[PDB]
Amino acid sequence: NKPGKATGKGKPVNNKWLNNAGKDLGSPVPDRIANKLRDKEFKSFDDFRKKFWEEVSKDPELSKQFSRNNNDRMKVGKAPKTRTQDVSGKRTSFELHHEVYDMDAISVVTPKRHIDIHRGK
Amino acid sequence: NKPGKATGKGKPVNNKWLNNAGKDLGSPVPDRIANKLRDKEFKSFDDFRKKFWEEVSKDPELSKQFSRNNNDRMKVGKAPKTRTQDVSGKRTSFELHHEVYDMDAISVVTPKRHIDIHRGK
Amino acid sequence: NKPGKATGKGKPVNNKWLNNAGKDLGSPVPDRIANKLRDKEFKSFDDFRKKFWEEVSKDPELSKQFSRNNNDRMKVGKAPKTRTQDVSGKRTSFELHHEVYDMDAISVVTPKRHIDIHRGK
Amino acid sequence: NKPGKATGKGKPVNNKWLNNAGKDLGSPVPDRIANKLRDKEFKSFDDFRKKFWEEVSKDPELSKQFSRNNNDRMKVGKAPKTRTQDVSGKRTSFELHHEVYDMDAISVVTPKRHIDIHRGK
Amino acid sequence: MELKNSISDYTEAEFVQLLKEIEKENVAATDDVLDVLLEHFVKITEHPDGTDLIYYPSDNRDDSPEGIVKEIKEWRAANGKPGFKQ
Amino acid sequence: MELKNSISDYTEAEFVQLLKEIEKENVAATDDVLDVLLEHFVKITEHPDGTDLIYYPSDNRDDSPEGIVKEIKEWRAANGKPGFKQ
Amino acid sequence: MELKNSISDYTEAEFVQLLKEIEKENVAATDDVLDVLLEHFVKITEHPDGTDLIYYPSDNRDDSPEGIVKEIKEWRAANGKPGFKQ
Amino acid sequence: MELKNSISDYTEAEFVQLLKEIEKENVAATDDVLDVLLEHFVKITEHPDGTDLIYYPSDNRDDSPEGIVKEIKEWRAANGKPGFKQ
Ligand SMILES: [Zn+2]
Ligand SMILES: [Zn+2]
Ligand SMILES: [Zn+2]
Ligand SMILES: [Zn+2]
Repeated sequence: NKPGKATGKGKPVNNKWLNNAGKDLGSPVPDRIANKLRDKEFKSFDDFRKKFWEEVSKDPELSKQFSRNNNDRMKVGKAPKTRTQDVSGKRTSFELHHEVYDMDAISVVTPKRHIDIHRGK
Repeated sequence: NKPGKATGKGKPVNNKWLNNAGKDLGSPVPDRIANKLRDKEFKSFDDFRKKFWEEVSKDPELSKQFSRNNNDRMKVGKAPKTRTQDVSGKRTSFELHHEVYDMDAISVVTPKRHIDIHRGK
Repeated sequence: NKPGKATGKGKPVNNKWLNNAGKDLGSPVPDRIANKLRDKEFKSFDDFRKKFWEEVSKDPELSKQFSRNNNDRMKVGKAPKTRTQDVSGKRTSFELHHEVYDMDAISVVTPKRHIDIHRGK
Repeated sequence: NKPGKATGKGKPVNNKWLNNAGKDLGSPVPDRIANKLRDKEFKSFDDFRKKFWEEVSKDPELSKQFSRNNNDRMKVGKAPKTRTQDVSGKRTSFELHHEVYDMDAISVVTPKRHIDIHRGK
Repeated sequence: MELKNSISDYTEAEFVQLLKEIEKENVAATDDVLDVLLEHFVKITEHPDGTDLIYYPSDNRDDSPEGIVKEIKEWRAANGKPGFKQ
Repeated sequence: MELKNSISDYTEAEFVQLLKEIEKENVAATDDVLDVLLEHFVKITEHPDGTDLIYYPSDNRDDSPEGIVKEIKEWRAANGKPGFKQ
Repeated sequence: MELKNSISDYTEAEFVQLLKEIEKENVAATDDVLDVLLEHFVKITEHPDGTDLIYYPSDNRDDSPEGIVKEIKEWRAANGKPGFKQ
Repeated sequence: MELKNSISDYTEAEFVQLLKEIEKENVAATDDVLDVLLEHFVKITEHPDGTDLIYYPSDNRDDSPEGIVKEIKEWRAANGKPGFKQ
């Protein structure tokens, strides 16, 4: 809701970036993605989120990790759909968890895990 | 549902046909409509409901009692939308109550009133 | 294509404003419409055209002179469709003829008549 | 068009089935496709064409020779779009040429080549 | 949706959906899609007034999808042409 | 089309397109899509009568998209709420 | 388009159109309409993996409308359930 | 949806929606609407190969909406033409 610039380094990820989105704090912001968003202004986190996912769709190493239907979603700024086993009610797409626009404190998690995180689980 | 032939004569109605759809047993099947459906075959009650509403959209004296958007609904066999105050959850259109194809045992009720009828009220 | 302000008085029109759109120079800019556009800035004539038709859709005395489908067109800035007998090829909607943004020199004509005008007929 | 049964054996094809659709009499009906349609009834040639293209989209060795957008077309019974250089006016998809349901007298040609065939060329 | 080749392929309800699709395109920024749908409507109805049934309805009937269907049905019958699908 | 989360994101012309999308689904075989669009309409307009503006218009106004937009515009202004995008 | 009650009401081609409609909504600004279409897809296919057939296709088949249809057809047959309309 | 008269009026996300509208019509019973959308695509992109970008993608790129947008973006930039809306 409040503007600001994106900061952070992120981390290198393998060809299975979101395999742990449903565990612990999920997956980190890929370093390559952080390089594209670093120092950019965003009117709101939601804005950061759209931009984040659009960047993902443009990174060859990450996009290939998603199906055609999920890449199309990311291309328009929407988070990819999670597997059915990871949804939670109407929350059916990956979410961003804060540990601001500090990419080093932001992670990607499934809805089910995100709920548990905020409940101490 | 098993097929059958519609029967019954119905009752005469004024220019406020559904004004009392939210009370007692609701509004009766108009005689003019009953005449058009009498002795006709229907594969199911749902098929009857669609034809029912379709005939309503064709009856000049009845269609004029509905808005343009509601007339369009009836034309494709869908029940018209009730007023906001008469809905009940996802049930937002008039329903047909049985007191299977006996038009004299069928009436039009709002979803709110219909639920009360079956809850003993 | 070039910006500018709309100027002019226009003329009073009856309940058959566009009955002569296919004759002479067609119908004039209604005075009531001219009052709504006078002194307004437009980036281009096309912009003036959209605004013009939207104003028409808002004037009760004029809108009632058009069918529901033609009013919907004008509401979005598009010129109403002419009768089939007045179209010319792919040109099927009323056009604006210049005799700039001077409403006193602008008139509404059918495609067929518009072509003839520019051919001395 | 009068109904009939498809007949013929067709010819074996490589991974460049339509490469010569723009030359001579075009590409022949693949034997594998002929086997699937042989002795089948069709209310019209148009009905044959739709089933034809549908079978093509189901043949692994043939479908892989087409883009995703063209495979989708064939799946619904529409002929695939030809390359821009092979179209002719509003005719922008491969056509079937008769040399009515004899698959051995039917070939696939581009609209450009097809017109020349019938113009004596 | 799907554009059928003739009136006999459309039930009345289906024809109403085609009309609502025309209405939707009528308020679109351009007439690109609208015009193709209007050509199809003119072609299958075969009514001499073509688009006038839509943009210039007669005062003798309702300016609505139902009215258009009714007028079309009456004209095709008066001229011995196949009607809507039953 | 695209569903904005506020009336202020819509120009009057854009809102009419939404009403037209609602009318198209209004004649679809089911109400699955229609109902989502109606919930959205109710949410952004914030009018207490909600869907009644579409299905039960007052006799004091025109039963049309232009009438629906007009009534919303007046009610929102009278209640000091942001209006359509200029 | 029109949402049928079961797989047996859809020819393969018609099912492909439903998939393309899902794809169109997949790139829309919101998931409002998409989600309803996805619930319908899950309901009629009755496949245990539901939306995964769409967003997480198996490596053993093509990530395409044709592949989805094929996998669905093979599963419904392997489980003695009614297939697509012929 | 709304058809803009220039590539510069479209953001990359909006262009993908158009490609998706094209794919939906691509599987429709006829090509009536599809063909109008293709003419529009050809007109605004201004690429000499026109529809080939959709139906005959080069092997050096992905056969997908993202690939189509990427190729258009590069070709337009290489030819000094305005790009997608930022
Ligand atoms: Zn969190
Ligand atoms: Zn009951
Ligand atoms: Zn002129
Ligand atoms: Zn030939």
